[PDB]
Order: sequence, then structure tokens, then C-alpha cells
Amino acid sequence: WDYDFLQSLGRHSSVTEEHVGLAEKLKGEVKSLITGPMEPLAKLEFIDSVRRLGLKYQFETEMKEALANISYDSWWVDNLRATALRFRLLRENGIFVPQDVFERFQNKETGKFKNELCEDVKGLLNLYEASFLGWEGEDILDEARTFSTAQLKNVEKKISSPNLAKIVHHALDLPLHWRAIRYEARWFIDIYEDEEDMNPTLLKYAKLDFNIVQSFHQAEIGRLARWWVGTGLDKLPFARNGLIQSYMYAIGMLFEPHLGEVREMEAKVGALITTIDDVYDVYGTMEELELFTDITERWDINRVDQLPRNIRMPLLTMFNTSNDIGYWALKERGFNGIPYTAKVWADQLKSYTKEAKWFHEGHKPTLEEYLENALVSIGFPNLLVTSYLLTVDNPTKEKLDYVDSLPLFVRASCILCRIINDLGTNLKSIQCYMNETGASQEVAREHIEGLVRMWWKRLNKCLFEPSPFTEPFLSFTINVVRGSHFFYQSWTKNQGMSVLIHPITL
Ligand SMILES: [Mg+2]
Ligand SMILES: [Mg+2]
Repeated sequence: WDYDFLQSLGRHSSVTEEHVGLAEKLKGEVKSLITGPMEPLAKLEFIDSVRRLGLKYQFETEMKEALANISYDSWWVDNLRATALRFRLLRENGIFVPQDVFERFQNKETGKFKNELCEDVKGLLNLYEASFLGWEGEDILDEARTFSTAQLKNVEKKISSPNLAKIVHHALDLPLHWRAIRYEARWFIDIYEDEEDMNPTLLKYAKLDFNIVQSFHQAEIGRLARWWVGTGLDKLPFARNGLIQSYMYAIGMLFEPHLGEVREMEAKVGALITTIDDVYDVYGTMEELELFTDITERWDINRVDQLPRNIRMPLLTMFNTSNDIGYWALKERGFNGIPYTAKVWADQLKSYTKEAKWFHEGHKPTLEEYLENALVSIGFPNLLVTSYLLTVDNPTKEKLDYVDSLPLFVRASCILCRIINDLGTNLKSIQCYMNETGASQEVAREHIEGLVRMWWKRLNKCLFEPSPFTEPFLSFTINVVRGSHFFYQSWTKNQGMSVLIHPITL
């Protein structure tokens, strides 16, 4: 967490031409395996492994085709383990599978899962993971969640294989569906190695690809670190280590090398959001904040000198950065994005002002009122719209306008990030609920957790509906949520060193 160290990064890369060469050789082999004949359950398992290792970006097409072909039922209809894995993978890849596929395993009278299945751990694990792919009203899945969760909790201590035990403990903490991809990949690499049926070729490739991707991140980090010091925001009292935290968060949103420029831009915005949050929350005067907001709405800087230095610098950095991001869009994408960057920052500042205002005037909002504002203040509408502006094919005023309106797919993601943040961490989601219902601290928290689950189902359903959206925006929307879950469970320092700094030994 030292800037001199960070700035240094990217200067010297661990990877070698030898490493690169071996990687492309290995990739082809993995491609062969993915498309090659294999027992069906094994293939599903292999494909799942590829995703878990963070390699889906590499083989998205081969993977889809393999699943498509897989979509002769003898291999899976008979066993729940196969059924659940099949259900999850198909759904994750856009192939619908009805929940009724799980009925045979239920007691018809009770509608409950047979106690007989609790003995096999993998069976329970697949069922549990598969349940997070459910939509609203899919009660079978909801039943599967509570059943598998309870069983897994019961059987965790009865497990003898330590590796399996680690996996179960990991799943109970967070299902795979909710885990940030890059981070999960690092953890899994070590785990996969110890699996009995592990494929050495995939593992090797996973290690190589990780190191290679990492080198790109290291280079990105160095530039960002130099940029941050250049702004001078590093010497400001607020937001210590905001940049690295922001970059780490962005890694969760997008980790791919081909998206490095976009990632760097997201990281800059993230760092600013964090710093400005502190300006509004702690440092600034209402008079100062209202001015900060007004200057932003107008995108007019005539009055900036009115503000004190500690506030003026963050305001100018936000202004300059937004202009730069907007310009990049004009240059690379042939579409001036400044109006859009400016607008989402205006909305964001307004959300902050409102919170500051409630706080300076003693208002206590209801949960819906708080959330209506808070989904905006978390900063995700800003991050996502910007992300859209920089990646969408043939951008237009109309497209940007639709995204900025916060349709359900986007809105759901923003709400989730906010609630996830509040659960992990004046007045937040829980207190607002307590007051609306007077409910207990424990009961309210339970209620919020319910919202998370509810919102995810909606997000899951949105993926199957017709949409204006395409990759990579669809992924960004889902990924920011995962990023939120990861950050809100010194533990960040360990994740930083393991994923960004230290290469995997070969
Ligand atoms: Mg705040
Ligand atoms: Mg001027």
C-alpha cells in the first residue's frame, strides 16, 4: 500500500516469452478438451472448472457450443448431482432449464427434499449452488436453498477429505454465483490442484494465464498510482488508500486484459467517488457542498476558487477526469461522452447532497426513500453508465439515455451494491428499516438479506429476457454486485498481495 511501491510496478514483468509460448500451446489443448468427447458429467465438471479458474473469457465460444450440444439423458436424469450441475451450467450460459427437473427428488406429499440425499456431499453442494440461479416464484429452488444450506451445515464437520471440507466451508460463506471471478480464480487454483480428478493441462494453463493477466494488472496499477500522486489527492486527509481499494473493486467488475483501458478509467472514477464521499460526509460545509454540486450541474468552474483547497482539488480532478473519459470516447468510440460523464456525476453529487442535508437537518428517511437516493450514492449508476459509454457498439444519445434512466436490470444491480454495502458496514439500510418498522436489529438485518436474495432473482431473470444490452455490459452489471459481496463479508491486503502482486510459482 505504498505509492512508491505501486508506481514502481509494471516496470518489471515476471512473465517470459517462453511462458507466453507455452500458454498458447496449452490453450489449444484445453480447447481440444472442451470440445473433445468426454463423459457428460465429466464435461460439465470440466467446463465448470474452466469458469472457476477464471478462464471463461478465453474459451467462451467452445464452452457454449459444448453446452449446447449437451443440451441422451441417461447420464443425468437418474442422479441429482448431475441434474443440479446440469441445471446450473445451462442456466449460467443462457439455456433455460425448468425447476421441475428437481421434482423427482422431492417427497410428493411434503414437497420437501428426501432426507435420503443428505448423506452425499457433492450432491448437496451442486444443489446448493444451483439454487442461486433461481427466479422469483420458483419455489422448488427456494426450497432447495434452505434444504441444502441446512444439510451442508450439518454435514460439514462430518467430512474427511480436507479439500472437500474447504470447498463446503467456502460455499457456505458465499455461493459461487455471488463470488467475484478474479478473486475466486486465485483461490480455486490451489483447490483444484488437490482434487483427485484434476486435469493437469487445465491447471497448468490456469496458472500461466493467471500470471500473464497479472502482469497486465501490474502495469495498470503503476499508471494509476502515478496518476493519483499526480492529482495530489494522495496527500489529502480523506480516503486513505482509496485508489488501491478502487482498483481492487474494478478487478471484480472486469479483469480481462483486453479491457485494460476501460478498467483503468473505472478505477479512476471509483477513486474519486470514494474521495468525494468523504468530502460530503465529513469535511465539507453545506454551503461548500451545495456549491460543489452546483458547479457540477452546470459543468461550469467559474466559482471554484470559492472553495477551500482540500475541496477544490477533488472537484477539479473529477471535472478533469470526466472530461478525459469523455474525450476517450470521442477519440476511440467516435462519440463525445462528456455530457454523460458530467450528468452521472451531477446526479451523484445531488444524491450526496441530499444525504448530507438530511444529516444536517435531522431527517430520518424511510427505507424506500433512503434506497431511492442510496442506489445512486453508492456510485454504481455512475460506474455502470460510464462503463456502457466506453464499450457499447455504435453509441448514441438514445442508448446512453436508456441506460441512464436506470432500467430494472441496472437498477437491481445498483440496489444490490448498496444493500450489500450497508450489510457489511449515519443512517443506512438497516436503521432506516428499524424505524419504518421499529423492528429489532437482528430482524431488520434478516429482512435486508431477503432483499439481496430477491434482487438477485430479478437479476437472474433479466438475463433471460429480451434486452438492448449485450456483452460486455451484461457482465459488468452482474460483476459489480459480486465485487460488492467480496469486499463486504486487512483481509483486503492479503487478497491484494495474492491476486495482484505475487505471481503463482511454477
Ligand atoms: Mg456517504
Ligand atoms: Mg475559469
